[PDB]
Amino acid sequence: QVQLQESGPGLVKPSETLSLTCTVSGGSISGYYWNWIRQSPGKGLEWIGNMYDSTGDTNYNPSLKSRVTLSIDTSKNQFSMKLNSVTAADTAVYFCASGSGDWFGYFYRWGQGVLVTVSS
Amino acid sequence: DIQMTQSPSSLSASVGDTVTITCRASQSISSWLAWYQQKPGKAPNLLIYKASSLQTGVPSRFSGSGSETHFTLTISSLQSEDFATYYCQQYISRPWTFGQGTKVEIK
Amino acid sequence: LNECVYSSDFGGIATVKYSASKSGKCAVHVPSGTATLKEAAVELTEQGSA
Repeated sequence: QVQLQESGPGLVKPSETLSLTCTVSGGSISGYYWNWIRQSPGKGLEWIGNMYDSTGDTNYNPSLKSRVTLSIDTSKNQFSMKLNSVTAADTAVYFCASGSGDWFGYFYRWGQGVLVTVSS
Repeated sequence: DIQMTQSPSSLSASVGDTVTITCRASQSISSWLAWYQQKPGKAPNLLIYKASSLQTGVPSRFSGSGSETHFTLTISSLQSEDFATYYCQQYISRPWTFGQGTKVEIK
Repeated sequence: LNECVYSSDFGGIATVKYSASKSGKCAVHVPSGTATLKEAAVELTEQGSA
């Protein structure tokens, strides 16, 4: 049904802002929730937050809320993540999927993930 | 948040073995629990949704059960392509959370 | 121009915020007699400042 693709991997400097975009193809973003999840290599999955497609409301992981912004771009059928003041603890593979929950099938599509390395 | 406790964290098994992975939620989540499979260098893959529904394209050797706070993922007879990390996840009570993962390695 | 001192020596400083396609090194110049640069090339890291 739905395919998701994260923007490309690369470096972010400590204290600066990590920015990622997820482009949805073969489907619209006019339903469901749209989510970011990260995985520090070797370790587990951490949910970052979600944006609800129909009304645009956001919910964030409490441990990240102060630094995270999610948004939806209807004109490109994309949604995005902004993560401020990164440190090396934010190095991870970032996935973009329909997490949280949907009104008919969510988290059934997981972006292949993109590696963000926080480095000087 | 709802804390998901997966058990065991690590498991050693052989092709043909019956494998059981358990997931405990810090509060009741009714039947709203999903199971994912993840291989190194790859994205997770949905196996089971809403505690017992097998996702299409997933082999029937995978089955899920449980309700409330206790859940089980069973792999009836482990296949070579089944060696991976498995995660439970609940979409319930602010917010949605994953278990720590179960790594299934070759004995 | 984060700093400018009209002087015989290189009293002028300017920051360029860049968004590069790939990190590495490349040259810098001024096609005019208005300003003469001390350095020939600069190193770039994805998007940042030089």
